[PDB]
Amino acid sequence: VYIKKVEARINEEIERVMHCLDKSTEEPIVKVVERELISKHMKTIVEMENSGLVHMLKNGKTEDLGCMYKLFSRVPNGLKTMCECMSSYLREQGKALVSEEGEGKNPVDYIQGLLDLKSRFDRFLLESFNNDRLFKQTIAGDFEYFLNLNSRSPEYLSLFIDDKLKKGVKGLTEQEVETILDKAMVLFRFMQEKDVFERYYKQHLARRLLTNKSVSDDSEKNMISKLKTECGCQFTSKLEGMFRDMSISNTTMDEFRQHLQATGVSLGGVDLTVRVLTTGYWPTQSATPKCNIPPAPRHAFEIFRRFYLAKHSGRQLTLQHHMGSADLNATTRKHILQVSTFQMTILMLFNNREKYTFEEIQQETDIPERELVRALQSLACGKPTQRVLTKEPKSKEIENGHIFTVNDQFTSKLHRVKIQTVAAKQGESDPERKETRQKVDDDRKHEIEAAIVRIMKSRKKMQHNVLVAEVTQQLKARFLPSPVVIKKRIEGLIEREYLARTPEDRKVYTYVA
Amino acid sequence: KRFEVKKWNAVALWAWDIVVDNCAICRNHIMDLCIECQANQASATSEECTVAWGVCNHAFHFHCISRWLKTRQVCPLDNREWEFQKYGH
Ligand SMILES: [Zn+2]
Ligand SMILES: [Zn+2]
Ligand SMILES: [Zn+2]
Repeated sequence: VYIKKVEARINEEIERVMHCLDKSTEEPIVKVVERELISKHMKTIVEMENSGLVHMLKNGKTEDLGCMYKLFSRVPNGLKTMCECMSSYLREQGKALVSEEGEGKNPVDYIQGLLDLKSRFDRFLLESFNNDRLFKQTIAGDFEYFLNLNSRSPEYLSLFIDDKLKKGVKGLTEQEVETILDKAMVLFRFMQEKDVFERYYKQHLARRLLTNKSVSDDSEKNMISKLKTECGCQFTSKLEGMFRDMSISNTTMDEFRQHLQATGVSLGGVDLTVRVLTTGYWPTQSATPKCNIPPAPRHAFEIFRRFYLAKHSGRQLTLQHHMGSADLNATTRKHILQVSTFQMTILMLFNNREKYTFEEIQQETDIPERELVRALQSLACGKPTQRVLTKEPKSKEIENGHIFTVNDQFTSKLHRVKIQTVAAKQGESDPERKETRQKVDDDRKHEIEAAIVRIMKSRKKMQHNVLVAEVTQQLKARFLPSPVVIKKRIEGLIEREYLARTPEDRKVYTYVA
Repeated sequence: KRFEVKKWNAVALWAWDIVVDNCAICRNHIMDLCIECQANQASATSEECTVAWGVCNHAFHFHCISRWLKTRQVCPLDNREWEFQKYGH
């Protein structure tokens, strides 16, 4: 009511000075009328409580925001007094949202709430402040303030975009998909540390392309087009390489199908789907697992390796197990199961001889450690009433002398029943997070030491801290400058032939190319 | 039998003349330092000297290829201009 009554006072003083007095005398007074009057209590007003700025921001009465915007536009420094309070409120909401305390922030929901509050802030800005520059720069600085924390945000947004790209069940049509993708890339625009973002996006690409195909088959072009406007074309060498590797993989798949229809004397070469890609693009999963393989996959891998070593003279093969899938035809009907290259060996050993235990699968198999544990648990532990591998010692923890059996479980209403225990709820355990952080750290290390040798060969020399400003400005849109890291790493170019960068004789640098 | 495999979908990775036993630029080994280094220590700090992986899928010590790039810039084991993707083994 104070804004309304002071507006009525302003209007009545205007009409009074327009009739009883002369309009010329209004200006000095309106100064005091926005100063000794507004500015005076404006302080108490640009804070305090009693349905104040901080209360109408959380309530959402936009008319009051517009009214106070059109009122405080005359008084000097009033826009600053309201910008500081709205920035304080936004920082409070931010630190309440980025709260890392209580590890468990739902990924697709935290960034959703972030979008929800930044969108309502931006809409209140456009409707009240009329796209004002001061409010825009204040909220920009506010966003830059708390976005230095919460380093799992790029990973959360990458998990969000993967959930949205794997299947368009929500929003079957294309318009809302387009809008949500535009909003997603807009949210990504105000985000730093793009290296981990690209790393996790490439990991999600590998996860979605090395699994069941026909996810969207058209949205990949939209994604790569949006990434050319967002990340740029510096990360499309490995992006388009992923696509080209998928293409070469399916081409070699049909070619090997043809060559098997010609030869394929052994039963090992039946329904085969062998994809072919190169190490540089798709990172190594582990130390190329060499565990015992079933006789049919053994023959298939042997044929594929012989082909890759024969036709491709110079190229070879590397057998592994931590990738792919299969369709296990079981057999009252013939229900076909599914194994993701992990349970094939154990089930084959069961086919050769049942009534095995942990010792049997750890002695005559040459089985690794962590992944073996994972597969065994996924198969006999944490299973719903679709158990394909049961045991007598029912217990959560894994023992040694436990016999394995098989159950019918007719609940499968079809012939293609799959056990999708992998790709469960996003946990992001400490070991995998630490290893990917070390990987992105080595990537950052190589990136800064590859940009410096590309740039400083055609530029001037530094004395103490001249070229470091340039090398940080070139990487401003990539990640943090990390002054200590770059300072420790540039002193490692002395052992390098190109530009030793003599520390004591920093007066003149070399340019050996 | 009780369980018979019908479909398989392995993915087969491939390596060119990476020579996982002899860098083609300096001739020492895929790992085990390079010719400009040799000493595993010596002001190296966690031996700042790792393997570099090209798109052509060949492999050399980062140092060797990056020092070779100064002059020739087109990968000595084919003709491709040579790009980058993976660092380390
Ligand atoms: Zn070498
Ligand atoms: Zn070296
Ligand atoms: Zn090459």
